[PDB]
Amino acid sequence: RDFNNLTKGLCTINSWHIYGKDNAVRIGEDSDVLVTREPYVSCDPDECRFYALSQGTTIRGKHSNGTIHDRSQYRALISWPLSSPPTVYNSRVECIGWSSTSCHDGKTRMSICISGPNNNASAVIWYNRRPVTEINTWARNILRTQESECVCHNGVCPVVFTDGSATGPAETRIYYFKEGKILKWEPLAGTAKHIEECSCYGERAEITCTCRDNWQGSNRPVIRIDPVAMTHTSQYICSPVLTDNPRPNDPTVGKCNDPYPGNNNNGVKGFSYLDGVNTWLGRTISIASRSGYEMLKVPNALTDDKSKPTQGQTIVLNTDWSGYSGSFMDYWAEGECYRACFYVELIRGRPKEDKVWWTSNSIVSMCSSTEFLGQWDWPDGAKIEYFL
Amino acid sequence: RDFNNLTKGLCTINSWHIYGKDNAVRIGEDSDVLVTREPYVSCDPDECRFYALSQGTTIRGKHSNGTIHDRSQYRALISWPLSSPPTVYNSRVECIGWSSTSCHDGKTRMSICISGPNNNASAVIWYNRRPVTEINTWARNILRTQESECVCHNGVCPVVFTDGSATGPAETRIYYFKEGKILKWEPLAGTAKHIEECSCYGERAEITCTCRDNWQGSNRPVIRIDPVAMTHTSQYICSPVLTDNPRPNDPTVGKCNDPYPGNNNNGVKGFSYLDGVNTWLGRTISIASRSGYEMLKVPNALTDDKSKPTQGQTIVLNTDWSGYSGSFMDYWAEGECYRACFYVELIRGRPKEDKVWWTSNSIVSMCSSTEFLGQWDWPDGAKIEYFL
Amino acid sequence: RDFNNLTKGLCTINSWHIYGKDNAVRIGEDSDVLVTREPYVSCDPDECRFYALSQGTTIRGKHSNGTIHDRSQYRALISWPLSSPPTVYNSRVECIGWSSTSCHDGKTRMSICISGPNNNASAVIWYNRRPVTEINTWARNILRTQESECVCHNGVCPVVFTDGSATGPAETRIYYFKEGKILKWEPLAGTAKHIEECSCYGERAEITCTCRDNWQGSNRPVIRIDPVAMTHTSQYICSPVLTDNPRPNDPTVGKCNDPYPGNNNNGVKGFSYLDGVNTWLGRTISIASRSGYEMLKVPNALTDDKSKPTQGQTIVLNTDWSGYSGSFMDYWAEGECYRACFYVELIRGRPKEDKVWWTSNSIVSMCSSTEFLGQWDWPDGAKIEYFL
Amino acid sequence: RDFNNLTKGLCTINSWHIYGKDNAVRIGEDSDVLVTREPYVSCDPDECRFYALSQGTTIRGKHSNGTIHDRSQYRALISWPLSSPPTVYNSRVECIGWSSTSCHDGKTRMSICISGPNNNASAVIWYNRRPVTEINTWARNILRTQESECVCHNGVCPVVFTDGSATGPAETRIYYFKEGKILKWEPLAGTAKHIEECSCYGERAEITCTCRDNWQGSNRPVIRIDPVAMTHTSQYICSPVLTDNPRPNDPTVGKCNDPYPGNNNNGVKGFSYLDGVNTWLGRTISIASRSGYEMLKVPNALTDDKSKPTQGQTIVLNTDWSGYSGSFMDYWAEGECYRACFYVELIRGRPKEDKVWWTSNSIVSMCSSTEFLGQWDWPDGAKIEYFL
Ligand SMILES: *[C@@H]1O[C@H](CO)[C@@H](O[C@@H]2O[C@H](CO)[C@@H](O[C@@H]3O[C@H](CO[C@H]4O[C@H](CO[C@H]5O[C@H](CO)[C@@H](O)[C@H](O)[C@@H]5O)[C@@H](O)[C@H](O[C@H]5O[C@H](CO)[C@@H](O)[C@H](O)[C@@H]5O)[C@@H]4O)[C@@H](O)[C@H](O[C@H]4O[C@H](CO)[C@@H](O)[C@H](O)[C@@H]4O[C@H]4O[C@H](CO)[C@@H](O)[C@H](O)[C@@H]4O[C@H]4O[C@H](CO)[C@@H](O)[C@H](O)[C@@H]4O)[C@@H]3O)[C@H](O)[C@H]2NC(C)=O)[C@H](O)[C@H]1NC(C)=O
Ligand SMILES: *[C@@H]1O[C@H](CO)[C@@H](O[C@@H]2O[C@H](CO)[C@@H](O[C@@H]3O[C@H](CO[C@H]4O[C@H](CO[C@H]5O[C@H](CO)[C@@H](O)[C@H](O)[C@@H]5O)[C@@H](O)[C@H](O[C@H]5O[C@H](CO)[C@@H](O)[C@H](O)[C@@H]5O)[C@@H]4O)[C@@H](O)[C@H](O[C@H]4O[C@H](CO)[C@@H](O)[C@H](O)[C@@H]4O[C@H]4O[C@H](CO)[C@@H](O)[C@H](O)[C@@H]4O[C@H]4O[C@H](CO)[C@@H](O)[C@H](O)[C@@H]4O)[C@@H]3O)[C@H](O)[C@H]2NC(C)=O)[C@H](O)[C@H]1NC(C)=O
Ligand SMILES: *[C@@H]1O[C@H](CO)[C@@H](O[C@@H]2O[C@H](CO)[C@@H](O[C@@H]3O[C@H](CO[C@H]4O[C@H](CO[C@H]5O[C@H](CO)[C@@H](O)[C@H](O)[C@@H]5O)[C@@H](O)[C@H](O[C@H]5O[C@H](CO)[C@@H](O)[C@H](O)[C@@H]5O)[C@@H]4O)[C@@H](O)[C@H](O[C@H]4O[C@H](CO)[C@@H](O)[C@H](O)[C@@H]4O[C@H]4O[C@H](CO)[C@@H](O)[C@H](O)[C@@H]4O[C@H]4O[C@H](CO)[C@@H](O)[C@H](O)[C@@H]4O)[C@@H]3O)[C@H](O)[C@H]2NC(C)=O)[C@H](O)[C@H]1NC(C)=O
Ligand SMILES: *[C@@H]1O[C@H](CO)[C@@H](O[C@@H]2O[C@H](CO)[C@@H](O[C@@H]3O[C@H](CO[C@H]4O[C@H](CO[C@H]5O[C@H](CO)[C@@H](O)[C@H](O)[C@@H]5O)[C@@H](O)[C@H](O[C@H]5O[C@H](CO)[C@@H](O)[C@H](O)[C@@H]5O)[C@@H]4O)[C@@H](O)[C@H](O[C@H]4O[C@H](CO)[C@@H](O)[C@H](O)[C@@H]4O[C@H]4O[C@H](CO)[C@@H](O)[C@H](O)[C@@H]4O[C@H]4O[C@H](CO)[C@@H](O)[C@H](O)[C@@H]4O)[C@@H]3O)[C@H](O)[C@H]2NC(C)=O)[C@H](O)[C@H]1NC(C)=O
Ligand SMILES: CC(=O)N[C@H]1[C@H]([C@H](O)[C@H](O)CO)O[C@@](O)(C(=O)O)C[C@@H]1O
Ligand SMILES: CC(=O)N[C@H]1[C@H]([C@H](O)[C@H](O)CO)O[C@@](O)(C(=O)O)C[C@@H]1O
Ligand SMILES: CC(=O)N[C@H]1[C@H]([C@H](O)[C@H](O)CO)O[C@@](O)(C(=O)O)C[C@@H]1O
Ligand SMILES: [Ca+2]
Ligand SMILES: [Ca+2]
Ligand SMILES: [Ca+2]
Ligand SMILES: [Ca+2]
Ligand SMILES: [Ca+2]
Repeated sequence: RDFNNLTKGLCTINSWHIYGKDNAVRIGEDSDVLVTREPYVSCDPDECRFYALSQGTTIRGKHSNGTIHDRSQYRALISWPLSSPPTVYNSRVECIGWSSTSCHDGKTRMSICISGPNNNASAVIWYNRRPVTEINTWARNILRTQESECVCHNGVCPVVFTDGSATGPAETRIYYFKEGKILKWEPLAGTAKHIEECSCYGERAEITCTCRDNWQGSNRPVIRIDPVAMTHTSQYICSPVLTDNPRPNDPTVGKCNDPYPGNNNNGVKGFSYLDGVNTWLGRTISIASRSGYEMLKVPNALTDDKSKPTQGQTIVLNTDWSGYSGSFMDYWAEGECYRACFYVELIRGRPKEDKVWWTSNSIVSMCSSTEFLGQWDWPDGAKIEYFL
Repeated sequence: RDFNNLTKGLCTINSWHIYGKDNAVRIGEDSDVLVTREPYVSCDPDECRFYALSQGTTIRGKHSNGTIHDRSQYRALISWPLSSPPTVYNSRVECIGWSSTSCHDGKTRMSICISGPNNNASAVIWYNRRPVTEINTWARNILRTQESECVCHNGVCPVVFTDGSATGPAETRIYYFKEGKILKWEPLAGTAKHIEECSCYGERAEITCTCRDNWQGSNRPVIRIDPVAMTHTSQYICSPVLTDNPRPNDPTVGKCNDPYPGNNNNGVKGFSYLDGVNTWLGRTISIASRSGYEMLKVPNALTDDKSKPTQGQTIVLNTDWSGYSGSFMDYWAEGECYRACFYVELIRGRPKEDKVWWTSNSIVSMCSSTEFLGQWDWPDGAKIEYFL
Repeated sequence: RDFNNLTKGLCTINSWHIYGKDNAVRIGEDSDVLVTREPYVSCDPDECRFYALSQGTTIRGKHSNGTIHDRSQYRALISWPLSSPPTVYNSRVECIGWSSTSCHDGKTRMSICISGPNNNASAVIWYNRRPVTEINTWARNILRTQESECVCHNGVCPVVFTDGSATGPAETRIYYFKEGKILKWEPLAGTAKHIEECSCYGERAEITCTCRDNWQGSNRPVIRIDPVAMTHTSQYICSPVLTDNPRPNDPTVGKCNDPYPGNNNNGVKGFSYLDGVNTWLGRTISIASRSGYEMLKVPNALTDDKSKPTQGQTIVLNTDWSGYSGSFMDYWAEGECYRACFYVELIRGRPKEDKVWWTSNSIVSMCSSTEFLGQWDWPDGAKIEYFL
Repeated sequence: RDFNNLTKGLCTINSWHIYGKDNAVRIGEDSDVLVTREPYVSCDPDECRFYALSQGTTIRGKHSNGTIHDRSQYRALISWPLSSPPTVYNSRVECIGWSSTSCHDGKTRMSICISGPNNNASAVIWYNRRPVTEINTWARNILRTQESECVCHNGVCPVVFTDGSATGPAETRIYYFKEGKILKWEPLAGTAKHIEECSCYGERAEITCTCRDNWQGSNRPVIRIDPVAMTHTSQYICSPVLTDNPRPNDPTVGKCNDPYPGNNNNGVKGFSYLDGVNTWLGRTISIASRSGYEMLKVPNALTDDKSKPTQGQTIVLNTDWSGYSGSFMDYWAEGECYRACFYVELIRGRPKEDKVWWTSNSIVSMCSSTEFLGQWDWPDGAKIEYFL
């Protein structure tokens, strides 16, 4: 109808309730489920769906061997009905590639997929299911994007890309698209030293992205975008409650404008909702691997370098595998505020479970509740032994 | 369009004709059919569909092992086209959880799923396929609901929940929802001593629920709800024709305001249509197990403590497995009256058939006819031996 | 929109072109295809679909054993997209039963399914996907119907049923339905001595049905219905070109008002288009079994007891299995005339191919062309050996 | 709505970006994927889909044995969602046959399928999913058509057919259809000596077809059609950059009005976009077999007999199998010009990979970009060894 505008503030987050879960690996043990990774969730005005990068093979298929690799010509961004598994028969291909983002602007959806060799990748921006714009690699080193939904405001949908090193300074750009066409792009500015896989959400005409400093930071970089002025700023979450992985143990004081050191050249896509006292951080429980997942209420995490948790909720036990996590909200729901939501990628197989030759995942997602709900843990649920 | 109002009375029930049957277990022996239990049927203004709690695995899948358990993180309320089996590819997830109800109010559908550990479960109320309200456990002992459709009148959709003991007094509540929001809730009142899994239907602005007294009663408790005043009453079906299972043999006089004793701490979800002389009761044939199924015309069963059958119809032979049964009607059909319908869950596998490691079911359903139709029996139809 | 009226005459039939073919048995050798029999084709104003009586099991499934039997509680009328195979995932259940008919009246579709034991069957008439009317068996001996589409005119959709003996006089009735309700019914009248499985079509406000005299006739009985007056007549196709199976060899003179003798208590559903010189008859090539299939132009077959063929077209070689055949037309196509169409059921498995334990079929269908098209033969195409 | 008119010119082709890829063979190793060949892509005003000639069997199915053959009664034109594989459950049958074309005129789609024995084939023209016209073979020698989309302008959709010899002069005809009816047909005229499998596109009220001279030419014949005057001309691409396969090595001077000799009685469906300096040619890399695939910018190829490449893009490495290739464009996209697109059929199995008994393919397709994008190669990706 009309372009959606971020007119509401976030609802108060007092706990998280179960939103969706596809049990993909369990089901796929005996049904035609596509091998995936890098999933996320995104809503249209009339439906919310699961998204992920298929590996172009089923889990039981012989071609599942080798799916630990991230980039091949057989990957594609696919979407499917909320909480269903990504099957060969119900998956809809949005575009071809090994890195992506997607978001609905209120009128129609924009999907972006990047493909190519490491030194010659290119992004193609789709709008209303048609290719509209193409952007060639600018640093010739794995042009890559969010791996979770972008956000729009009055037709303008900003997207964060990075091209260049994963272990040193790189060239990050914020592109402002409208109807799949480039209105403008800026180089990253601010104090964030390295940006990758931004998880974003919007509220009151502002877009907040919590990203991954793969190079040096165990605290997460944050990019705040003004989609009207088409400008942005960057910093890190000040809080000592560190949320990347692997990471050192939490200190008593964090860092607001530099990566918190201790772990180099590695990380995991993650997210947060930064909203004063209504601030919640997601992170793996393990400081060593993508194991477990929890949400922590850390009032003023973004700006308070001594902020510590005041409440929490375990999502996945540290005795279960987790993975990527990102933000999304249903901007078309009823009510006076936007309900914060997130998903956690539950990776199965390689490298942690090497008895199988494949790597895939399933999805679990939650949304906030103003109630103080009882908690449960939500593991993938599949038995590797069954696949042997 | 507009909210549906229960303006009609029930059609005269002279017999039951076949409405739907999915042959899920038969078909699933060699196709991707999800393991389920606790099924039901519910209509939208333009379509009637099958519903059930998936176990998040196919029947032939290795994860079918252990599906005798009722509550896990892999269950979800799913719906699928009338008389099709619940397959991985045609099942639509309504919400995540291990106990549910769902009903269309004329404008859109409300679905409710409860999930959690036994001592910390929570219900999330979905409306128009979005989460709207959440209710935390109040007795910290398996918050649970109907396992069959709720009923609406002018936007108000009452739902019966129970939290606490399955073998002693518990805390039952009647919630009155409108557009997924709570208008009001009451504690159970009346003479029903224990309430579980209410089967409901509506006629002439009144909602009647036939439930399960798991603690002491072999006769069934009944809750009558006024969805306008948002009040209710409770009692038991007076009739000596006992309809829970297991149960003692039928006496000559029943009980109107106390559980009829003889069997404790067990039962099965069931239903009835209480409409004066146009009264029909469903029950398993066996007094020992979920075996067989029959419909009995017992004029004035609700209020006559000596009422006995005047007509009947066998649905499932006592040489075949049955299970849960509940009520539903198509409130959007043509005509001057509501046609009473019901489904019977035909459980296969554990515990009665232990040669297989799984537990699932198929569905059979009937609706009333004003004709006096010839009868047939409707078994699940699968051969366990084939799954060995 | 408005009820369709049979306002056009048939197009001139100069040959038959290929319309649809699903290759169900071939495909089903390695995919989830339902075992069926008694298929047909029927059109809605916006789509034409395949129909058949499922056996409630896939062909490769272990439950395919025994599917040679005609009536069980696991059968159902299902429809699916034109030329697709009837799979577990794309088949839509119209109703439950082991005998059926279905037709669209221009506004919505009426489907009828009969189920029950042999001595207590009942038909339930569905309209707009809801059960509306039920008819109990009147002769307590396998109440049965067309097994192909019915035809409507101004809302009135006549349907031919038979109850009683398959090897002696039976009770055939013509029911005139409108919106699923019975307007009127008549007993069969005229000279047809036994009626079963009528294949019907309509043109210029008249409905013509070519049926099966199972008891004595090798020539086919014909019922002509006036859907406005709601009256009918019956006779046999006069022509010596005999079209039932098994049958004696063709004589030089046929019979107009009595069954042509030679073969008792057996037959096969078949059809014809009786339109003066524009008359075509379908029949199996073999006089012994459901083998081969051909179309023969026999000018004035209905009324000329010496009529012989003037043109022909082989549909299935006598070295391939055939089966049932029936009529349908797309009453919603463009143009000034109705294009005659028909389907042939290609039965595979039992009894003719006993190396497999199942019985199923695939479908081939053609429609007329005013051109004189070259011919091809259209076999099922599956190799039984593959299923062993 | 209204018939589409070719009002735009082509966009400037500076490179090719990835548009769709289904990875059919990879996926089909362990899922119900239909065996196909002769694929293409075609757009409706609201969706773009993949098309191909199914072989009426899955790849893993036993009936895949023998699918190297081109014409059988089990083939059919099917379409399915962009970039999905052609599965038993998501494929839509357009018509029955072993040679086809299809195109949307802006209001609805016309599909054409030819079937029959070699000496008695016939084409049936479908419009709005109904059969409308039939054309009998005129030379009694494999009546055949494009194997890629036709193009329409103001309701008129020209289609090129050929009947007669594949190794000598044949009878090619250009039929001008409107709403599935024949407005007119012409015999081929011009200097093209043999025409087969035309790949066409339209721009500025002109339709250009690049075909296959199977008899003598290694350069490609070209047919330019005026869909308003309903007339055409034919010649060959003048350029020495030869694009059929097998072929001799490129000379320094080509031929404008005669086949370029060196290879007889063989070829492959191919295409080009002839637009002055904005001219691009597709061809296999190998001059011996359907191996590899590349796009070459050859300014004025059509009219310059000495034209050589000025730019290029590899699509498939010469170490990978290719196959047919053809043109299509989304005539309903936004913007001021038509974006040239094409697909390449990646054939797997027989005859080149004889360890398996089947022959199938997958699809890759690209569209032009005004950017100068980095390139990647796009192989089928399946491991034959897995199918053994
Ligand atoms: C049914 O469901 C409900 C709902 O879920 C269940 O209740 C939930 O229970 C969970 C688990 O207990 C709670 O989660 C934890 O929350 C605490 C925060 O709450 C405590 O602290 C608050 C703040 O206190 C300080 O400030 C306040 C405010 O000014 C001040 O008042 C106070 O005096 C003090 O100065 C308190 O307000 C709060 O009190 C309230 O609630 C109590 C119950 O929760 C109640 O008893 C009180 O009466 C009062 O009403 C409470 O005391 C989080 O701190 C905690 O997170 C830490 O712990 C988990 C392990 O449990 C760990 O994984 C987290 O990462 C985190 O700890 C790590 O990080 C810290 C920060 O750097 C670090 O300091 C720690 O050492 C630790 O670090 C190590 O681990 C990490 C991760 O591996 C690693 O990276 C580091 O390097 C290092 O190795 C939990 O989130 C929920 O809040 C609670 N929800 C609700 C609504 O109640 C209920 O239990 C269920 N019922 C049943 C029967 O099961
Ligand atoms: C073709 O299809 C048609 C349609 O389906 C088939 O016909 C149907 O046939 C079935 C089976 O026969 C019928 O079902 C039974 O119905 C009877 C009720 O009908 C009888 O009783 C009526 C009431 O009589 C008393 O009151 C009346 C009224 O004031 C008074 O007139 C009379 O004198 C007497 O005082 C009679 O009206 C009725 O008569 C009419 O119909 C006759 C045919 O049905 C006809 O002959 C007559 O001329 C007249 O027209 C008739 O006599 C039910 O009582 C019965 O249910 C009991 O039996 C089944 C086993 O069959 C059992 O499973 C049930 O649970 C129940 O019995 C248990 O519960 C009782 C109550 O507590 C208890 O007393 C019993 O001891 C027994 O208890 C034990 O078992 C249970 C369960 O395991 C356990 O929990 C207990 O602890 C204990 O162990 C059937 O429902 C249909 O009504 C009938 N339908 C129609 C339309 O006719 C036809 O047969 C088919 N054709 C063919 C060829 O197959
Ligand atoms: C490319 O495609 C085209 C299009 O399909 C192919 O051409 C088609 O070819 C087929 C096969 O040949 C034709 O089918 C047969 O048609 C004949 C009818 O046509 C003949 O007879 C006409 C009528 O003649 C009498 O009346 C006329 C009219 O007044 C009068 O003129 C004439 O003198 C005579 O008095 C002739 O008009 C007609 O002539 C025209 O066409 C000729 C070509 O067809 C051409 O040469 C002529 O110049 C002229 O232009 C022609 O002579 C059917 O009779 C025949 O059906 C019988 O035969 C098949 C076996 O072939 C059998 O299965 C049928 O059941 C039937 O025979 C049984 O039933 C009879 C009736 O009771 C009985 O008498 C027979 O003994 C036999 O009975 C036995 O078998 C049955 C079944 O098993 C059993 O039940 C009995 O008990 C008993 O055992 C075919 O249908 C098409 O018409 C023709 N189509 C067209 C448009 O041309 C072309 O061949 C293909 N090209 C290639 C290269 O392959
Ligand atoms: C990241 O991505 C980018 C984007 O894809 C990658 O860059 C691309 O790189 C590829 C591969 O190198 C390029 O493809 C080739 O393009 C050349 C054409 O370009 C050259 O020639 C131009 C024309 O020159 C003449 O005319 C001009 C104009 O008047 C005049 O200026 C000039 O002096 C001369 O007189 C030059 O303009 C052009 O220069 C520009 O670009 C250069 C880089 O490309 C740059 O260095 C310059 O500074 C300048 O900016 C350039 O020199 C094609 O000719 C070539 O195709 C031939 O070669 C391939 C094998 O590579 C072969 O398969 C083709 O079939 C073809 O060769 C066959 O056919 C010929 C014609 O008959 C024949 O002559 C050959 O002998 C050969 O024939 C044999 O093989 C065939 C097939 O098997 C067989 O049938 C025959 O019988 C026989 O056996 C390629 O298409 C892209 O253009 C380029 N794209 C862009 C935008 O730059 C980049 O590399 C990637 N980065 C990384 C790090 O990997
Ligand atoms: C485009 C791409 O290759 N993305 C990959 C990124 C990058 O390697 C890192 O961000 C370093 O830049 O991380 C992953 O490997 C990971 O950690 O699981 C997965 C993902 O596929
Ligand atoms: C929420 C829940 O666990 N419900 C379960 C109930 C309760 O156990 C009983 O009502 C006692 O409260 O009964 C079942 O076990 C049963 O009898 O088959 C199935 C169902 O899943
Ligand atoms: C309702 C029913 O049983 N119909 C069956 C009929 C009847 O047996 C005959 O018409 C005799 O009445 O014929 C079949 O067996 C047959 O010949 O293949 C199939 C069909 O299922
Ligand atoms: Ca399978
Ligand atoms: Ca890091
Ligand atoms: Ca009880
Ligand atoms: Ca007969
Ligand atoms: Ca050639």
